[PDB]
Amino acid sequence: RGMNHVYLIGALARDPELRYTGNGMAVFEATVAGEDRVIGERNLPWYHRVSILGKPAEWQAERNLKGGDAVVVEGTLEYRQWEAPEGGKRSAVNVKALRMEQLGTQPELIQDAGGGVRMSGAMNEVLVLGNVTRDPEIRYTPAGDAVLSLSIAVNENYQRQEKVHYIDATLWRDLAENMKELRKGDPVMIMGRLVNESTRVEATRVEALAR
Amino acid sequence: RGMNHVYLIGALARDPELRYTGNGMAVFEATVAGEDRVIGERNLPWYHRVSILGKPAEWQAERNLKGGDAVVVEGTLEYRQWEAPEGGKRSAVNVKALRMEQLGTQPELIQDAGGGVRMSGAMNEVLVLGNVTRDPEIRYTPAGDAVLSLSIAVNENYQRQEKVHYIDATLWRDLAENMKELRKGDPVMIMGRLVNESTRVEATRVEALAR
DNA sequence: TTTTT
DNA sequence: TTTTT
Ligand SMILES: Cc1cn([C@H]2C[C@H](O)[C@@H](COP(=O)(O)O)O2)c(=O)[nH]c1=O
Ligand SMILES: Cc1cn([C@H]2C[C@H](O)[C@@H](COP(=O)(O)O)O2)c(=O)[nH]c1=O
Repeated sequence: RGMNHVYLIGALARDPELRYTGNGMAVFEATVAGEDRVIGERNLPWYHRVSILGKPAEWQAERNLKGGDAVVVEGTLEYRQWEAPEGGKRSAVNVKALRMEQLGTQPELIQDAGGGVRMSGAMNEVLVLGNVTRDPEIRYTPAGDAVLSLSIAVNENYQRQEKVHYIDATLWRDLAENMKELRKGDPVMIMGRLVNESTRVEATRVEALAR
Repeated sequence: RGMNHVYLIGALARDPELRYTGNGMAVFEATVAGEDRVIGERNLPWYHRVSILGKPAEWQAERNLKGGDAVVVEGTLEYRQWEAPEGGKRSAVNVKALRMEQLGTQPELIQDAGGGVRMSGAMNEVLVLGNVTRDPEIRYTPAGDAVLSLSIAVNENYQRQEKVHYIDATLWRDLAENMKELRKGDPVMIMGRLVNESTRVEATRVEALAR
């Protein structure tokens, strides 16, 4: 049974948009971007579509946030599967925000090539717990680094419905090596950072749980 | 309006206990202990009373965890105020667990003086958001370090009731200095570690929010 | 963030 | 962890 948290502090890369589904459900959408100072010292940039659903979507749009505003987001990873109009299954993990608040300081905006900004000195953290969906296999990158792709299923329950989010994690170097023995079905906890390249969790820590 | 998260990976310092209130409410209690490798490289030990309330208390006791088992806890900081039997107001912040799971590996248990164990290579993280309760003032420690005590109120809503948790944070050195300007009422977010000495949040990061 | 001892 | 596009 699942756990699923993402915390992000970042800037709106540009203006958010409010839209409505067929059902009339309100969706608020923003691209939150920043750059983390990853202490060995890397600058890891990231850009995440964040969405707020329902009545909070309309509460959020009332706040009138603009490109460049810095915000903190508390949210979860949302897995979605759909059929493309061109035919064929598609799937993606994005960020659903349970909350978004504005920072009270002007952050430093790093300008990018394609017209957007990202926050300097940002924050990005994920904690998720679910079950490994299949036996992983150790690979090597062109530079020789051990890498392990881990697929897990995070069970969500919310008239009581069940959802599964299929979340992918990358474990590097010694982490990759310590976790080689993981099997289909094994429950696991992973913290890390949420990265673009598709949305993946880059693991900084993984723990195998009992059962 | 509040946010309140604590994540701990640690060992049961000794055997947990199941007890019952006057009302009959089940309380499960454990002392979770470990040691964090704080990357400048300190070993910061900590011992926290963790409690689970209600029917999950009895689910937890069914699991029959013993001194030395390693667990992950997801929880919140719970502020409690009471009158001592000897007369006079008392108050304390402890950890209420929403969840506790057992690790699937044997961790390394560091033995302590008074008969307990603590987990080597543990994890301790807190994120809280609330409003500053009073103007803070910069102090210095005997060694000359800037230190700032920050008091905040985390509003919780749950027939709809309001609770306030009064949580204290310590900000050191440059953090202490960057946050000198905070005023009574200012909303603030703080991540850090949960430390003994009374339970305090040692801030690694603080952000002032708008309003 | 359901709740106390 | 309420929910989709
Ligand atoms: C504005 C924006 C840019 N980008 C990418 C496209 C550009 O190739 C890149 C900008 O280059 P940079 O990362 O070297 O500053 O950022 C996004 O992925 N999402 C966005 O919303
Ligand atoms: C077993 C246990 C010990 N302790 C403290 C009391 C001892 O003075 C100390 C042990 O010394 P140490 O920290 O140098 O190993 O740990 C707790 O605070 N809570 C506990 O549950």
